[PDB]
Order: sequence, then structure tokens, then C-alpha cells
Amino acid sequence: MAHFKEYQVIGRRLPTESVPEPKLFRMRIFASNEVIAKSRYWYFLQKLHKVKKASGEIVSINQINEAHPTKVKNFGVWVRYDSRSGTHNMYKEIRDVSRVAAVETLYQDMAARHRARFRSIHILKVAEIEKTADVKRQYVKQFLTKDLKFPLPHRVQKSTKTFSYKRPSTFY
Amino acid sequence: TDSIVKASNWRLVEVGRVVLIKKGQSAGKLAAIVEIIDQKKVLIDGPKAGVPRQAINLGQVVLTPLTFALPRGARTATVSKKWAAAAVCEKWAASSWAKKIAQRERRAALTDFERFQVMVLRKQKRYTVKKALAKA
Amino acid sequence: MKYIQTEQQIEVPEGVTVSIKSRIVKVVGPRGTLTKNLKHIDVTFTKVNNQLIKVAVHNGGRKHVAALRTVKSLVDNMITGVTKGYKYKMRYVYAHFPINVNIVEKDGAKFIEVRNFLGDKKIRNVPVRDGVTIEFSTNVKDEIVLSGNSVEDVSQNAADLQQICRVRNKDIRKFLDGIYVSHKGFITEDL
Amino acid sequence: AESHRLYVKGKHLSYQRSKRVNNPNVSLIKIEGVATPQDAQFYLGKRIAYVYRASKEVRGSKIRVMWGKVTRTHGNSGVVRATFRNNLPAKTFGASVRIFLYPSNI
Amino acid sequence: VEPVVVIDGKGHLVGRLASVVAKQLLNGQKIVVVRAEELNISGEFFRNKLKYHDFLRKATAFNKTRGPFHFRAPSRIFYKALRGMVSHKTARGKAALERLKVFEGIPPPYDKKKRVVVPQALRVLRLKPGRKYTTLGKLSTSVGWKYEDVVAKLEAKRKVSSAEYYAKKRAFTKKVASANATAAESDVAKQLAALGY
Amino acid sequence: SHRKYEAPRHGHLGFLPRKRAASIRARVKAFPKDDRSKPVALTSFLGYKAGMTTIVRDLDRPGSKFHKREVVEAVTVVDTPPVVVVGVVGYVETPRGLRSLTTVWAEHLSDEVKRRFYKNWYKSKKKAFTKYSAKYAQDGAGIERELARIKKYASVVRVLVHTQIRKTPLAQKKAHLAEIQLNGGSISEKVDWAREHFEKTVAVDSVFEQNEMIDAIAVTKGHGFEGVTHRWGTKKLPRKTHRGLRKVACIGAWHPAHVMWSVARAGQRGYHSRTSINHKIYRVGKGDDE
RNA sequence: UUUGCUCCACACAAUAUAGAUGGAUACGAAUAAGGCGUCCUUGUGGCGUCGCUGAACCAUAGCAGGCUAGCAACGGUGCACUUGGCGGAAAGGCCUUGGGUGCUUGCUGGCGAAUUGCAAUGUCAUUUUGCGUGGGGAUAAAUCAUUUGUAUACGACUUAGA
RNA sequence: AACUGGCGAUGCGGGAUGAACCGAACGUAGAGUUAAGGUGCCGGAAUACACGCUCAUCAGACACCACAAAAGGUGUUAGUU
RNA sequence: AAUUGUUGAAAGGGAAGGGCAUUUGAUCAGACAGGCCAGCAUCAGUUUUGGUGGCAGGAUAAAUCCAUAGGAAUGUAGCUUGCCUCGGUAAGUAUUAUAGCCUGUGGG
Ligand SMILES: [Mg+2]
Ligand SMILES: [Mg+2]
Ligand SMILES: [Mg+2]
Ligand SMILES: [Mg+2]
Ligand SMILES: [Mg+2]
Ligand SMILES: [Mg+2]
Ligand SMILES: [Mg+2]
Ligand SMILES: [Mg+2]
Ligand SMILES: [Mg+2]
Ligand SMILES: [Mg+2]
Ligand SMILES: [Mg+2]
Ligand SMILES: [Mg+2]
Ligand SMILES: [Mg+2]
Ligand SMILES: [Mg+2]
Ligand SMILES: [Mg+2]
Ligand SMILES: [Mg+2]
Ligand SMILES: [Mg+2]
Ligand SMILES: [Mg+2]
Ligand SMILES: [Mg+2]
Ligand SMILES: [Mg+2]
Ligand SMILES: [Mg+2]
Ligand SMILES: [Mg+2]
Ligand SMILES: [Mg+2]
Ligand SMILES: [Mg+2]
Ligand SMILES: [Mg+2]
Ligand SMILES: [Mg+2]
Ligand SMILES: [Mg+2]
Ligand SMILES: [Mg+2]
Ligand SMILES: [Mg+2]
Ligand SMILES: [Mg+2]
Ligand SMILES: [Mg+2]
Ligand SMILES: [Mg+2]
Ligand SMILES: [Mg+2]
Ligand SMILES: [Mg+2]
Ligand SMILES: [Mg+2]
Ligand SMILES: [Mg+2]
Ligand SMILES: [Mg+2]
Ligand SMILES: [Mg+2]
Ligand SMILES: [Mg+2]
Ligand SMILES: [Mg+2]
Ligand SMILES: [Mg+2]
Ligand SMILES: [Mg+2]
Ligand SMILES: [Mg+2]
Ligand SMILES: [Mg+2]
Ligand SMILES: [Mg+2]
Ligand SMILES: [Mg+2]
Ligand SMILES: [Mg+2]
Ligand SMILES: [Mg+2]
Ligand SMILES: [Mg+2]
Ligand SMILES: [Mg+2]
Ligand SMILES: [Mg+2]
Ligand SMILES: [Mg+2]
Ligand SMILES: [Mg+2]
Ligand SMILES: [Mg+2]
Ligand SMILES: [Mg+2]
Ligand SMILES: [Mg+2]
Ligand SMILES: [Mg+2]
Ligand SMILES: [Mg+2]
Ligand SMILES: [Mg+2]
Ligand SMILES: [Mg+2]
Ligand SMILES: [Mg+2]
Ligand SMILES: [Mg+2]
Ligand SMILES: [Mg+2]
Ligand SMILES: [Mg+2]
Ligand SMILES: [Mg+2]
Ligand SMILES: [Mg+2]
Ligand SMILES: [Mg+2]
Ligand SMILES: [Mg+2]
Ligand SMILES: [Mg+2]
Ligand SMILES: [Mg+2]
Ligand SMILES: [Mg+2]
Ligand SMILES: [Mg+2]
Ligand SMILES: [Mg+2]
Ligand SMILES: [Mg+2]
Ligand SMILES: [Mg+2]
Ligand SMILES: [Mg+2]
Ligand SMILES: [Mg+2]
Ligand SMILES: [Mg+2]
Ligand SMILES: [Mg+2]
Ligand SMILES: [Mg+2]
Ligand SMILES: [Mg+2]
Ligand SMILES: [Mg+2]
Repeated sequence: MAHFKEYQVIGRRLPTESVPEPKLFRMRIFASNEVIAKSRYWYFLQKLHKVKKASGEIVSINQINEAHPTKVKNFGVWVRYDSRSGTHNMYKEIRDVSRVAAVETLYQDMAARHRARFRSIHILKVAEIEKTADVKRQYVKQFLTKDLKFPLPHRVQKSTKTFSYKRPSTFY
Repeated sequence: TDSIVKASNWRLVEVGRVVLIKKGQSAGKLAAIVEIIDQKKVLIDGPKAGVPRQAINLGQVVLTPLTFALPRGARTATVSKKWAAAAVCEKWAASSWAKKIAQRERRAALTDFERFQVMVLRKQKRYTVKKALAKA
Repeated sequence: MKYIQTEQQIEVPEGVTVSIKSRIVKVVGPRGTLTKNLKHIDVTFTKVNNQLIKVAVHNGGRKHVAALRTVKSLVDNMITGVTKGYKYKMRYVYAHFPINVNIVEKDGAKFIEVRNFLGDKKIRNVPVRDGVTIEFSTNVKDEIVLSGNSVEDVSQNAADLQQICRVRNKDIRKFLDGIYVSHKGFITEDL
Repeated sequence: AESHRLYVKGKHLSYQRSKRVNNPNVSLIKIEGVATPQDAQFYLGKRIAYVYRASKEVRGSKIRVMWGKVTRTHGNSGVVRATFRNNLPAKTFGASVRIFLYPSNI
Repeated sequence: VEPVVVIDGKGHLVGRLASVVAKQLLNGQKIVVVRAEELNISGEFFRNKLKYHDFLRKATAFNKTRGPFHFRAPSRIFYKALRGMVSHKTARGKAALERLKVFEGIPPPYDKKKRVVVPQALRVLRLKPGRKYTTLGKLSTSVGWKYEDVVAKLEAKRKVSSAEYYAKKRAFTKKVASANATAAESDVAKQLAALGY
Repeated sequence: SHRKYEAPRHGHLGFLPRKRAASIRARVKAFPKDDRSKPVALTSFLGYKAGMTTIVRDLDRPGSKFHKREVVEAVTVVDTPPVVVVGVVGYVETPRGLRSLTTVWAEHLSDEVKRRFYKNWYKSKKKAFTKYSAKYAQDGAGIERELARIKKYASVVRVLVHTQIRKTPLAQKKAHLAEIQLNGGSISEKVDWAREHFEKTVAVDSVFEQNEMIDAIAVTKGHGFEGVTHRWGTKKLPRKTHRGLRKVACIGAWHPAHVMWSVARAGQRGYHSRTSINHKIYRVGKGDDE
């Protein structure tokens, strides 16, 4: 949807005479700005409680900065998505350095692999994976072997002028 | 008669691999690969160079042939301490790569007169060498 | 899903020296020398010790990694093909007309001249591939034997003969005539 | 000595245009060795000259010049728009043009 | 930037070379392309052979003369790719095309001239490794181009006379490199060292 | 719609345009593949069609109902007095095809060939080749270099020869001149051969022997403007038809809305170049021979 | 038919120009590899080194580059000559010998520059043709008409004619 | 047939092309900024950046729009139990 | 007037003619004696593109950094064991030791 921020959002059915101080419910929402994030908040709240923006009220809307933004983390991600033929539940695993960075690339993968646009996707849970060997998918497990190294063959260097008088070399 | 099988010895993505940034507010600065995120992202940190610890796409950086003993995941202070230890900056500064860089930085900073001064010197150097290229 | 590194081992015997610049392989052992071009295939060879060589694929998909093993195999068969060598035995079969095979030569050629196939008046010829020797086995009836260092040159010179004797316009389950490969193996015995 | 050039070499690319309508009032100039917008903001305001020859002598010369000025940058590749006392003649598309160093500011 | 730009066609992807050659033309830049027969095309040989036959079947029904014209030679194949990217029925288009010459092999003049290469059309830099491609001289030969053997013959000879050229040249730069060494450490030298030279 | 009854087209499309040929002497568009192991001689000869006659012979065809029996067969007779060699021409291979780089000529040129280079012999000063003839005067110098260039280069060697047309009943004087590829060993031998034969003469038997299969290459007799019926062998339209019946009724369908190339129209018939092959030589007569 | 034609030279004139303005600066090949230097056992060799762009390399100071003196070098470069050699893919260009001559900013001197007035491309490229001058060289043909008939609606084709 | 908006009566930018779609409604002009739609070359405008996917011996390529289905695949990709 | 001849000028690769614009050629008005045009400077209106300074919010950013307690493994030192060209490997113990990392709390 853009580059993502993560918000804590809090709202509560409008106070009534006979029921003042209603319950307060929170969601963590991944959106690109605070306006979309409250649109989203209300989107899901109406999928659980009887409320709608018209009869409720946001109480607090707060960015949640990554606690350890240079600590490489193995994330497990849980997602609901509709495909063309129907609607399904997935679990993927993203190895990035901050929840917000990873939710970003999830959305890329869903779009690339399963053609799911943003509207069709429900993040259900994103959480850090504490022990290794709770990592399931192998496209992550690769990157947790000990003393790991790898080269980057066939190096291509972006030419700056239209012509060239050498003849390139993909060496690295 | 032994076997004799080529080589192809690549620079590697690995912890403690020093890496020349090429685009950003760092760009032209060295830095080291702390941990390793995936096939295309890495975690770099170059506290000596002033470049901040970050996750960087490997496309915006170029692997140098320098390496040093660095524990995977090592924080910035640890990085600063191991870097100085291996004496990275001298190791790089003295290399034909980093000298060629400084050499063109200089030719860019030449004043119009200094540029005129280079011409006469080359005139002088050429006179004696074109001579020597005729006596042996 | 792009596997980061996978390699295979190419074991090397005492009587052989393989040499690989770019991906042009040359193996020389007792039986002689074989060379094979691998430029089409994008793998990384790495010596470890005159009895061991490795081939690797970095960041490769299925279709690529799946081509890694078959590079090993190919170089293996070059190695064995030059120590032991290869020997393919085929045995004529016919239901009434004796298939009549010989080795004819027009212009230093060496051919495999099959006559009377299914009683044909036609004279079939298969060319003898350089690197393969054809002996007609003594002590066994209607046998032919192709031997050489190149598996691929023998198995083919083999197969080109069996196919020159395909049976047209008859029920090929009843009319089993032909020449068929009956045993594929090495040249040096015990092994 | 051998060189005397006090200008930067140039090329008359197109008029300013849409897909299907051009505007002869603005030429688009390609300045040799200027490759980004940031590079080409140096040349903004420099005077341009398109020198050309003719058969009729005039003020005692057979050489004539249409004068202009770089006025703004164009796109991302250091192309530059410019206007002239009289629009450039559309045959000049691909001709050489002279971008001078004045009004300087060094 | 230079009066003429000689492009060694070898190793470039047709439409990408055609595309930069086209623009260069229209911007006033004279260009000759050499070694058009060592040009490349993405996709394997058979696809591009078929593709060529599709092109080959179009012609003016009532008179196969007036209809489209199917040139076989790798240069002309290339020219077609190239003319397709120029407003070639305008005067300006004909203007620009005259600034262009395509050649099989490297004939006189341009064999002594240095030829350059176009990184953004270089196949070895462009095509994903593992992709299949096509050589233009092979393609051209399968569709009636006559002269693939004569060109390779003349080229092999030309490469022989050029390997000598290089060899003599590398021998002489060894003197110059040795001369410049004794002049190093001198006063001129460390002064120029200072000024970046 | 669809024909009605299918039937094959009239005429062969690989002979268009059915126009007049550019010259009486049809061109040899091809010469035999060269075998540089044999002696060198000509690969084609020049003659004049004289007439036809009948021949009787025993046929030797084991299996045919006419084995060992007499047949009568028709044969043409070509008048064939020795061609006289007067030049060699060397060709080099180029990526744009075969190019001729030089031609060395004999020093002495018959008025027959010299006539060929003129349109008005009688009035002309006949200075043709006279300055070339000088080139021999000096030692030889320049003729050698050219002859030497030809050996140095040239993938192909051909010989300019011309006919002794005055040894022929014709009224026509102006002789015929033509290149003939030489197919014997070694480039250098071929030019050596031709230089040796300048002004000298060459005979038919040294090209053709008995029972050899040779091809003929001439210009079909001409008939001028020709209707569609005889020219293309089109059906005559019925008798009842208005405005003529040696026509083609339907010139074409409505679309493509043009008459097409593949449709027989009237036009020139004859004076076409033809390369006829596989004509066996039954007799190589010698003139000095009652 | 009014001294015509051609190649070299200069002179004046015209007429051009898809667009000079320091230099188109020559291996080949590979790219999951190579260039260069070096050593050897001359190899699919040992060792070293380089790349990460031509941001190079070469040239570049002097009335658009004037007039002049000297030194140190024996080098460089322009020009016309001459020795030997190479190049046919469109070679029409490349290399080498020897003297003659100009320049040299390698370094050190004498003189000059203004008033083009505070900018006005400020004119220095190369196209073709034309007219006389004189230093070499050369002295035809085709067409109408006539004629053949291997050709032809007419043109055209193919013949013949001191 | 219904409600609105349009074309008809209407040019201008886009959709190559096109009455009705998208954008936007017109006095004569200058400077600027945009819409819809674009920016390899034709063609003004990043052979821009980023993560995936796809190799098709009839690949695919942007609304209206110039068509394709049931059913299959041990091609490859991520998923579910 | 259509249309035609001559002369002069000019253009013409499957029509011609038209719009905006400019080169070139031809042609002509007016104005100078403040007329035509420019250049720079200081301003005014509109606008475009840079450099740089002072501040406000947030978990009074989150981090890094330092201090502290705890912890584990893609286990660093040591130790043990087993081969193994005199140590190097491998598999065991082993949580800071001859690397370090993670987590919480506190400070600026
Ligand atoms: Mg929402
Ligand atoms: Mg809802
Ligand atoms: Mg949903
Ligand atoms: Mg780029
Ligand atoms: Mg190497
Ligand atoms: Mg510089
Ligand atoms: Mg059957
Ligand atoms: Mg049957
Ligand atoms: Mg244009
Ligand atoms: Mg524009
Ligand atoms: Mg104007
Ligand atoms: Mg134009
Ligand atoms: Mg143009
Ligand atoms: Mg131009
Ligand atoms: Mg057509
Ligand atoms: Mg085209
Ligand atoms: Mg043009
Ligand atoms: Mg590539
Ligand atoms: Mg039918
Ligand atoms: Mg019937
Ligand atoms: Mg032919
Ligand atoms: Mg021929
Ligand atoms: Mg019979
Ligand atoms: Mg000649
Ligand atoms: Mg006549
Ligand atoms: Mg007739
Ligand atoms: Mg008749
Ligand atoms: Mg007939
Ligand atoms: Mg009737
Ligand atoms: Mg009929
Ligand atoms: Mg027709
Ligand atoms: Mg022009
Ligand atoms: Mg070369
Ligand atoms: Mg070499
Ligand atoms: Mg090397
Ligand atoms: Mg070497
Ligand atoms: Mg030796
Ligand atoms: Mg060697
Ligand atoms: Mg080596
Ligand atoms: Mg260089
Ligand atoms: Mg001077
Ligand atoms: Mg002086
Ligand atoms: Mg002296
Ligand atoms: Mg001197
Ligand atoms: Mg030639
Ligand atoms: Mg040429
Ligand atoms: Mg020549
Ligand atoms: Mg001199
Ligand atoms: Mg000078
Ligand atoms: Mg001047
Ligand atoms: Mg004269
Ligand atoms: Mg007379
Ligand atoms: Mg509407
Ligand atoms: Mg209405
Ligand atoms: Mg209306
Ligand atoms: Mg409207
Ligand atoms: Mg429009
Ligand atoms: Mg639109
Ligand atoms: Mg459309
Ligand atoms: Mg829209
Ligand atoms: Mg709408
Ligand atoms: Mg086009
Ligand atoms: Mg553009
Ligand atoms: Mg950009
Ligand atoms: Mg298709
Ligand atoms: Mg099909
Ligand atoms: Mg079909
Ligand atoms: Mg296609
Ligand atoms: Mg749709
Ligand atoms: Mg389906
Ligand atoms: Mg599937
Ligand atoms: Mg499911
Ligand atoms: Mg036409
Ligand atoms: Mg006008
Ligand atoms: Mg007055
Ligand atoms: Mg006034
Ligand atoms: Mg003015
Ligand atoms: Mg202002
Ligand atoms: Mg600020
Ligand atoms: Mg603060
Ligand atoms: Mg503690
Ligand atoms: Mg460590």
C-alpha cells in the first residue's frame, strides 16, 4: 500500500447515559499513514463487535517503533487472503530486521506469488521466532547455518556512458 | 601430471567482509557486513567510517577483497574494536583501488593554474622519456 | 526456491589426470584421453586433492541444480571410460532370414554393412564412429561388440545399428527381427 | 594553440512537443557531458548560439548566428530547454549548437 | 563526441543495439556497425527461425515485388530492426539513416579504426545467464544468406594480421612502461604525483 | 467460391517475366564444380546451330523391348570451329559475392574480336586495344604484375575466348566473345595455362568426347507479341462468345481488387534464355575429314 | 561547329553544406572468468599484479599564436624527397631507409600587443562548378539515314556498309 | 421501459484508429502547474529504483475494446490438511 | 474570368492544396535624425531550482553508547575423548574464560 508504519489504535463505542465508560479495544495496524490506519481499525472492529465509526470513537492512535531495529530477526507471519476461487489461510516466514520492514515484503510476495492485492489480505499475527529450529520454511533455514558464506557470481556494473571502450568483465 | 583445475575465487558475502558503499549519504565509505539477512539484503556497520548500522541491499554496495575477524551479529562497539584491530583502514587505503580513487579526487580538485602547472610538467617528463625511448 | 549452495563430488583414480580451464574438461588415463565441453552449463569446479574434485551451483533453481548432478555423471563416465573403457554387446535376432553383418570400408571409412535384413535386397550401412572398435564375437552366435572410451560414442554407434534395422509395415510384436543391445559394460574384466 | 573553444558543444534535439503537437517556441538542447538535471542547472541562463553559413554576404561576412539562452532543465538526463530570438529552423534538429559560459557566476 | 563511432556488433542484442543506434543517428551522430553476423537475439535459434519465417510469408498477393522485402544478410536484418525505430519516411529520417552503415565482418577503413561496445545492449551484461539466444549469422544462413563462409574466412585472416598488430604494440608499450619507470622517482615525477598525475 | 473442377495451372511460374532476353548469347549462369586435381581445360564451348537430321543405331538397354534393336533418333548439329583464346579474367570472393579484379588480354587481337567492340566498324578508326598492345613493348613489366595479381589472389579464373565466325557460312563477321571458367588444377596453373594460350587456338575434342552429357544454353527462337492461348496454353473459349475467344474469361476474382502476377496475359513469346541439359554427344566430327 | 580534352600547379570568381572547431586512440577470446608482467618443464603451467568504468590516454602555453637571441640535448614533430617492404573485403592505406629543410614550450633572454573602446560566431571547415594563364600527356566515337532478318505492333533487337 | 449523465449541437488532451469511454468544455496571447494518459526507439519524458513470478517448436503485454470454456499437466512457484 | 502560347523565376521518389513556426531567396513600409536593437545594474509582479539558520511534537522518537541482573547457542576459551605427518580436525562436556550475542531494568 506504501512504505509501512505500525500503529496502535484504540477506540470504544460512544458512551451512553446508561453505559458510560465502554470497553476499549486495541488493534495493531500496519498502514502507511495514520488516516488509513483508523480506516483499517474500524474495518476490522465492525467484523467483530457491533460498532461503526459513526457510533464509536477513536481514543488513541500511536506509532509503535521497532524495539530492536538493527537486530536481524526471523519472523513467522500468519495471513488470511481471498484468491479468485475462494479464501484461504497461510503461514509464511520472513527474515528481516523489523516487523514493519517484513510486513512490507509479505505484501510484495502475496502480490507476486498469489496475485493478492492489498484489499484481499488480513494479517492475523506477525511475531518474532525465538529459538531457531522453530523456523519451518526452508527458504529461511538456509540463512541460519553456521559460519555461512556465499559469493555473488556474474557481476553486472551499470554503465554510466552510452558507449564503452573496454568490453565488460563480470568478474567479482 | 597433476590435475590442475582453474580456480574462480570470488569475493564472498560473509561476516567481517568489508564493503564499499556506493549510493547514499555514505557512498564511498567502507563498512563491514555484520549479520547476513538473505540472498540480497545484509546488515552493515561502519562506525569508523561514520556509516550507521543498517540493513542494506547488497546492490548498493560493492564487496572489497578485505576481510577481518568479526563475530556474526556483533554490535557497533564490538565492530569498532575489531575493525581497528585488523587495521582495516590502512589495509584498504594502501590498495590500488583506494589509491586510484584518491587520485581522481585530486584531478577533480585541481585549480585552473594547477592544471596549467600539470601541462608544463608533463611537457618536461615527456622530453626526457622520449629520449630514453631511443637509446636502449 | 533458489538454493544457496549445492555441490557434488567427482572422485579421481590413481591412473588419471583431469584438467579443467573455463568449462573445457580433459581426462587422460590408461586407455587414452577424452575431452568434453561444458561451457553450456554454468557450474564451478574446484580441485581439492588429485583424487577429488567438486562441482558447485551457487544460488540455483531446480532446473539448474538438477543440471549439477548430470555434470558429475558426465565427468565420471569420462573418467571410467578412460580407465576401464566401455563395451556394448548387441545380438542379432531374426525369425527366418539370417541377418548378415560385416565391416566394409569405402575411402578409409569403416562401416557396418547389414545385409538380408528380413530378407531385404537392400544393403544397410551404419558408419563406424571414431573412437569405437567393432569386433564380431567369437564363441557366440550373431553377436556384435562395440568398444571404446566414449560411452556416448559407443552407445550411439550401437543405437544407430539397431535403428537401421527398424521393421516397416509389419506387426512389430510378431516380427521381432532386428539387432538389439543385449549387455552394456566395461572393457577391463574382473571389473 | 590548437584549441580555442570558449563554449560547450551542443545539439539541437527537438522542439518541445507532445506526442503529436510541437511548439517551435522552445527548443530542447543536449549539452555535451551534462547528464542530470543537477548538472544542467549550471547552464541555465547561459547564452546559446547556432552558427550557420549562407551564400549572400551581409555585414561583410558569410556567417550568421541565431542567439538564444538556456532557460530551464528538461527531464532527468540533463537535457535543457532554451529559447531563441527566432525559433530554430527544425532542419537544425541534430545540428551543433554553442552554449557559452556567460552570464558567468564563477 | 567523435566524428564516427564504429560499433563491434559482436555480443549485442539486436533490438537494443538498434535502439541506441537509432537515437544516436537522430541526434546527429554518425555510426557504422561492424561484425553484424556476431549479433545476438534473445530466445533460442528455432524460435527466431520461425519468427523469421512468419516475416517471410508476408508479401503483396497480386505482385510479390511491391510487397515487403526480406533481406537475409545479418547487417540488413539489423538495419530492419533499426529502420523500424526511425521516422524513416520523413526527410529527417532519411537524413539520419545516411549517417548509418552496417557491415558483415570488419572491412577496410574500420578494421584499423578502434571499435566500441554498447553496455546497455551487451548480451553478456543483459541476458540472464542460463537464457538461450541466437547468433545472427547462423539465423541469416538458414534463410538464404549466402556468404557466411567467405566472411569467416576473411575474418580469420584479418584476426591473424591483427594479432601481430597487437603483439608489436604490446611489445612497444613494454619499452614505454620501462622508460616511465626510470623517469619515476625524479623531480617532475613526484611533482606530477602531487597534482594527481 | 471454389473452381468447380480442380485442374492444374497453365504455364510454369519459374520462367517469368516472359520478356525478351537481354542478349542473343544466353548467359552461363553456372559452371561445373571445380576439381583442381585434373588437367586444366575449358568447361564450355561456342558454336552455331546449323540443322537437324536423323540417325540409326543399335540400342544397348538390357531389359528394354528394344535392346540390341535398331532405333532412329533425331539429332541437331552445332557448327564448332576452334575458339581462339585472347584473355584471362580473375575473380575474388567478397562478402557481397564474386568480383572481378583484373583482365589480362592478348597482345594481338583479330579483326573478328576487334569488330565486336564496335557498332560502326567501317567508319571507325579501329583504335581498339592499340594502347593496350603497347603494354607488351616494354620488357613485359605490367602484364606480369596483373597476371601475377591474378595468381596472388582470385578464387576463380576464366578465359576470354572468341569464335572464328569467318570459318562459318554466316554473313555476320562480328565475332562472339565470352568467358569460360577453367576447371583444372591450381589457380597458378590456370593463369599459366591461359597466358600460354593467348592468340593460340583451342579445339572441341579437347572439351567434349563421345557419349558425354552436355547442356545447351541459348536464346529460344522468338515470336513477338503473343495471345494468351498459344503463349500460355489456355483453353479456347467457346465459339458463341462476343468480342473474341483466344482469351482468359475471368481475369480474376473481385478481391484482391487487382489482376495478379500469376494470371496468363498476352505478351512476348520467344527470345527467352534457356538452359537445357542432359544432351548426349553422339558425334564429335572433325572438319579436316571427308 | 571557332582551340576543343585530360592529369599536376595558382588566380580570380561564383555555388554549395542534415551541420569541423585539440585527437574515430585497431588483438582475439572468455564472462561459473580474463588482461598485463615475470619464471619455466612452453602447459588447460608456476608466481606476481590489475579491474570496481574513457573521470582514460595522447595532445594542449606563444599576434588564430608575431619578430628575434642563446643554451642543453641528438630527442620530438611538420614538409617535400628518397631505400626497402606489406595490404584486394571496398586493398587506395600501413610500415621501414637515408639525407634536405621548418618548428620545438626541454630550459634562459630581447622586442611586439592598447583605440576591435564593457559582449554582439566576429569570419581560420570543405562542396561542386565556371573563366582565363602554362608545366606534363592524349588524338574517339555513338546516333539519323541505308542495310540484314537469327528480331519486331511502333520503339527496341541483330547484321552490313571507305 | 426507469433515474442520471452524455452524443446529437462540441472543439481541445488521452484511449494508435473511433459521435457517445477517461480527462477537460473553447475570446486573443505570455509564464507557470497539472488531469487522463504516458517516459527502450519511433515520441516530449528514468534502458529509474525495489521484491517476487514467467521461457511458451504459434509466450505475454493495461479499462470500455475489438473474445474463449469445461477439463487436463511429475513445467515451475508459494499454500492447506 | 475559365482557358491558351511565349518569356522569367521555383518546386516535384504513388496526387495537389491547408495550419502554427522558422531558415533561405525575393520584395516592401515606416522610423532615425530620440528611431531599431541589445548588454549590465538596481527594483516591481509571477514563478522555478539550490544552500543554510532557529524551533515544536513522539515511548518528551525508537536505536547505537554506558551501567546492571538474567540467559542461551548457528557454544568463544579451557577441558575430555577418537583417529590423525609432531597439531589440526572431528563429538562431547563447557555459558565468558584467550570471541561475542540475546533479554529485561536504569542513566544521559
Ligand atoms: Mg481500510
Ligand atoms: Mg464491512
Ligand atoms: Mg479479505
Ligand atoms: Mg541505472
Ligand atoms: Mg584467474
Ligand atoms: Mg579531471
Ligand atoms: Mg503399424
Ligand atoms: Mg499388414
Ligand atoms: Mg523532430
Ligand atoms: Mg516538450
Ligand atoms: Mg521566434
Ligand atoms: Mg529535420
Ligand atoms: Mg534529426
Ligand atoms: Mg547532423
Ligand atoms: Mg507493400
Ligand atoms: Mg521499419
Ligand atoms: Mg536527422
Ligand atoms: Mg546478465
Ligand atoms: Mg477446391
Ligand atoms: Mg466436368
Ligand atoms: Mg548461378
Ligand atoms: Mg557467378
Ligand atoms: Mg519397353
Ligand atoms: Mg587493377
Ligand atoms: Mg550501324
Ligand atoms: Mg516475329
Ligand atoms: Mg496466331
Ligand atoms: Mg508447345
Ligand atoms: Mg452472342
Ligand atoms: Mg481460357
Ligand atoms: Mg498477371
Ligand atoms: Mg543538407
Ligand atoms: Mg584490429
Ligand atoms: Mg595475445
Ligand atoms: Mg590471467
Ligand atoms: Mg603471459
Ligand atoms: Mg626453457
Ligand atoms: Mg605460455
Ligand atoms: Mg599461468
Ligand atoms: Mg587507455
Ligand atoms: Mg611558435
Ligand atoms: Mg619568449
Ligand atoms: Mg650545444
Ligand atoms: Mg636538431
Ligand atoms: Mg577488393
Ligand atoms: Mg567502405
Ligand atoms: Mg585497389
Ligand atoms: Mg628536423
Ligand atoms: Mg608550443
Ligand atoms: Mg578570422
Ligand atoms: Mg589549358
Ligand atoms: Mg580509308
Ligand atoms: Mg456519461
Ligand atoms: Mg444533452
Ligand atoms: Mg450538447
Ligand atoms: Mg464534448
Ligand atoms: Mg486526440
Ligand atoms: Mg486518456
Ligand atoms: Mg485500443
Ligand atoms: Mg479515469
Ligand atoms: Mg467516472
Ligand atoms: Mg515506427
Ligand atoms: Mg525521448
Ligand atoms: Mg530518476
Ligand atoms: Mg504465436
Ligand atoms: Mg498448438
Ligand atoms: Mg493458425
Ligand atoms: Mg511473439
Ligand atoms: Mg477488467
Ligand atoms: Mg483451469
Ligand atoms: Mg500448477
Ligand atoms: Mg485450501
Ligand atoms: Mg510512384
Ligand atoms: Mg509562412
Ligand atoms: Mg528627429
Ligand atoms: Mg522608441
Ligand atoms: Mg531590444
Ligand atoms: Mg524578482
Ligand atoms: Mg531546516
Ligand atoms: Mg528530543
Ligand atoms: Mg551480571
Ligand atoms: Mg570471533
